[PDB]
Amino acid sequence: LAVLPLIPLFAGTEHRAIMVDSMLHTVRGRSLTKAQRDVIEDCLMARPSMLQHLLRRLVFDVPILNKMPLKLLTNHYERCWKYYCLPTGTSEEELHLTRKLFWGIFDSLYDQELYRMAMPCLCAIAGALPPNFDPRPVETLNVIIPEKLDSFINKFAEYTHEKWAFDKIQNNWSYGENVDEELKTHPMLRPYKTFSEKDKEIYRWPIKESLKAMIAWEWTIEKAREGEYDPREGYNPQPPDLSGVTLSRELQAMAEQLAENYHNTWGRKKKQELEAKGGGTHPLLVPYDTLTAKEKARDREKAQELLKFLQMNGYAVTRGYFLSTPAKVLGSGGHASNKEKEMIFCKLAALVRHRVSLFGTDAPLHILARSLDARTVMKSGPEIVKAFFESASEDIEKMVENLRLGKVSTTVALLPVLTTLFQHIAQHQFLDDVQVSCYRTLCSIYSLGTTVEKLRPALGECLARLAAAAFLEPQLNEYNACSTLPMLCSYLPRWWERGPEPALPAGAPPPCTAVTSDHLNGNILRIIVNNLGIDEATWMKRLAVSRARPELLHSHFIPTIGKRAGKVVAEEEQLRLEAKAEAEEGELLVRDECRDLYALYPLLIRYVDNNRAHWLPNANAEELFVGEIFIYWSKSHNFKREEQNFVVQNEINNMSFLMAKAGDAQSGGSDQTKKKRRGDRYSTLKKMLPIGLNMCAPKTRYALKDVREFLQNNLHLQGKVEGSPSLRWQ
Amino acid sequence: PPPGYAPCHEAVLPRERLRLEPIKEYRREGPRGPHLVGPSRCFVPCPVDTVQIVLPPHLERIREKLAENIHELWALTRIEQGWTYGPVRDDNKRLHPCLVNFHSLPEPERNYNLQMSGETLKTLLALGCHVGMADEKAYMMSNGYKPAPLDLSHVRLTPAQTTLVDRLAENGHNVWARDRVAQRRNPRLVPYRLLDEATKRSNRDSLCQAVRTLLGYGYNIEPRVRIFRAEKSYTVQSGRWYFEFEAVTTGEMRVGWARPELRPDVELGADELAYVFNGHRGQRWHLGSEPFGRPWQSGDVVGCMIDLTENTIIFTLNGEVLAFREIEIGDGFLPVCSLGPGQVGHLNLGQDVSSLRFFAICGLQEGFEPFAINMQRPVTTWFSKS
Repeated sequence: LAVLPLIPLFAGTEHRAIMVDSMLHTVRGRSLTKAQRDVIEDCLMARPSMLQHLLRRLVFDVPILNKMPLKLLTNHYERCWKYYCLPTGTSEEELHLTRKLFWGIFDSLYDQELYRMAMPCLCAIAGALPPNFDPRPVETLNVIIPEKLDSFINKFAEYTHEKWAFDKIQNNWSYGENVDEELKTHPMLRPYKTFSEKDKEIYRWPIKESLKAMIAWEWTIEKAREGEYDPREGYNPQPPDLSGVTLSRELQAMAEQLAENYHNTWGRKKKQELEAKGGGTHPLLVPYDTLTAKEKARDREKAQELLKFLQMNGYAVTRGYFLSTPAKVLGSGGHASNKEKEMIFCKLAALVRHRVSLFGTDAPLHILARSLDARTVMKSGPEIVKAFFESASEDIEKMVENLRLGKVSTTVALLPVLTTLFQHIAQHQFLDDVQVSCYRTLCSIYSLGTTVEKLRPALGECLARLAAAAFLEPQLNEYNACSTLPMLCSYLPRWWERGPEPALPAGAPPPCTAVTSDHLNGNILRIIVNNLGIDEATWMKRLAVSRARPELLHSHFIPTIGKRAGKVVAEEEQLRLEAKAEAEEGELLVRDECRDLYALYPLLIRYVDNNRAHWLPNANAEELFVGEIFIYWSKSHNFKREEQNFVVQNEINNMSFLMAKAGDAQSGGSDQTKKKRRGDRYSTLKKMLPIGLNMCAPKTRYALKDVREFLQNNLHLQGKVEGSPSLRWQ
Repeated sequence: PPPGYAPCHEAVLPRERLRLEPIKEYRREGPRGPHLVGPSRCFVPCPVDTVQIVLPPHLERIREKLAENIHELWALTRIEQGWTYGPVRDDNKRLHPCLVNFHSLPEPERNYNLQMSGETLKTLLALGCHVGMADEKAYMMSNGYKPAPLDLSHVRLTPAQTTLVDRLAENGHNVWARDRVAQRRNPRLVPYRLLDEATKRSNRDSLCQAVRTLLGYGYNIEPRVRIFRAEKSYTVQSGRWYFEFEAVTTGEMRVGWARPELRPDVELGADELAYVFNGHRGQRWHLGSEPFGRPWQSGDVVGCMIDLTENTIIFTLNGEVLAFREIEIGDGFLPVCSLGPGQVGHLNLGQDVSSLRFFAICGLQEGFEPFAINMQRPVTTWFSKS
């Protein structure tokens, strides 16, 4: 019947406490899993904070988890931690302490992997923050307080009588023979000096048990700083303002912990009392972290009263976010222990911790940079394996994550690259994983592009290995490493090589051309025009592969470098792609009564269309108010090739293995300089073009249905309109 | 007049020149037309401890050494101009006994340096800023005395050291402000935060010479909004539309379309009633921020847009398409601008000649209509009143 609910707010939060109690019964069985679904979906529905108190009970339950059903509760608490993290982007820091307790669960150790996944999610929620009861009260009566403190206990007990009396005076209580509640009088409302010492002990006993609990925990309590509504019938105490005292977070943790002591002590006595009666339970008989903070407050007010009375007396009193990133540094120490394992079942926990680590990297202060250095250290321990292994692949994704940590903003790590360079010399002799380390080093070099030189010279030696003779990926990695006038003259030699079109050597020099794109940071712009000639050479290669795609990335680097004069010859090249696509569509007409082999040519032509995207200069078209419009006619012809049939789907197949709209701007030119503004005032040819679009429904004859060249521009606008009709499906 | 006063001509004491302004003002009359402006900006400097806190004598002696080297730097500051060793208590004479080593100096006039340097370290104890012993404690032919300091040009100073030090110079300038409170205007009554930078050059050269002398000592130290709604008559809700937001000062603009229904009390776009983006950050802004585009550099005109039929809101930056897609029409829509206290908008509406650069490049191509194609009259506007 609890499945039916799945289909003010505080009462509903109490019902959440009740469903959580049923989960405590679950902490029949499959049915109890359905009740877990009830609490889970109830958590999905959703105020949230009371649910985080119930998730504090589920946090202590998570501590209990490392029983498996309680881990399932931790999983629902994890998806809830993710939804709440979405709400997040108070007790949340305590929830982060629950995450550190989940790290303790990792310390405790299949199902553990999924539990590590839910722990990865709760840890992600803590990262959003960073942007069968078993009481154990400490032995106290065996503890011996020093006698000098006892005279102070006389004073705090005196204060306790001052407060117990003053609070009765707040309700106008006064001295009397007997406890008549209606009479508003109580017998004990008499001055603290009147007490026999044993009568003072009635106040003292919990207090002394508290100080003995402090000494058992070896908390320091020592001399330091110097110490410091009508009046009613009866004794009239005027107690010092302890409430205005403000405990430090150390001492606030101390108050939370002494309150935890009153909780476990009164709770243990309550449990032994119920065992004496054969009785059931109490609402407070739950672990102290499980408690709503207001439930904690009932003793927290007392422990705070004690520690604040101490701070008012000025005694030193001691136990004896970015800090979570420091806990990640402790995780780096545990990673050093994992390196000690690397010198040779906890290692599987190290792998789950590696996944949690990459996930922590996704979440995003010098200490974090220290953690980046520790990441370089674990990267070195992985480098020892370079020259389960799937876990090492997880460590590799964690290495690209380390590059992301480099993207967030000692030098010894660079020396590991210098060792890496020597390994590249072994590649001259012919360990692909070391090349993958070179790839993560390349992405990390891009992280350097977001913002020891001798090792870079060793990388120049790796460029010499690139000139020494699969390898194209190493060339792209080198181009990423690039982020030198002899290299510029060598780039001129690469331009001479561009004149030459052997092609694989041009792939080898392509990385050098991308390095020239790095050199853009003058003469470098005209050199970028020579690089556009290199793009003309790559197009010469495109007349009939993936290295040309990395070279297309270099064409995007030319887009950074983007002059019009090269775009006229580029217009001739795009026209070659258009005549080629038309010949291929004519081959499809031959198929009607072939093109799939040419679809790869359509893919390289699409890379040329990306090169046209690099040309995106619409302001130059505004200046035209010119051949760019004819290029628009060419791209429109390519759109007509898209309108044909399956060949574009074959280009989608080329996309699975791995434009025209800007031309519409050129169509505005067909309407027309200032004359176009006169057309804005008109509110020219565009209506006739719409008539041509009406003709398109049934094509140069439609232009003849109408200055014939303007009708042809209306026809390109008509095919563009039918292309927009194709766009209507999207 | 006989009356105790000072002339307002002397009110030019801080740094600002004496011009005239129309008070507050939602609309300055700029050259291309009426820039929207505002909403305006605006105290007495005070001494602060520092002095209640006290450095340990072991450090304060090393501070006496740093003060000695700094006094030698003052000797570099003076003696090249024309000065010499030996007694003569006047600046005009071009001779002064204290142009040298601390032991040689009078042991009251040297305190004008050394003890004051202590205050700097006292101030280091005041900020709570970290200031531990990072390192163990450690040539021109000048006329007369020739001091020979180990070079202060070692490690370059951390920017945090320069900032905290400028705070220190401001603090001492404040205690000096109390010193001139005992002296109706004075040359530097004004706090260091608001006075001409050429005057700042002295206090900054002092704080930085002191920080450098500490660097040679091995020491180191580290630590409402105006709206512009369009008139409700003008609420377009039928087909494509457009407007050009020329912009001056870079800043907290929240330019964009918003419904006539909107309540002014909310800053723009927190409510369902607005669709706008910030003038810096570049984030688009509705029901709280999302990332969207580059902040425009100063002078980089906005180009706001609204598709209808296929309802959409598009943003541009000088024709650079960058938004609030798939919006429902409700009532709507009006152009809306926003200004943080200093910023200056310029939301032109129609008159195609007034548009340039940013208009023809994109908006005209997409069939969008500027407002004034419908409007002979200037469009009216509604700034919020404080």
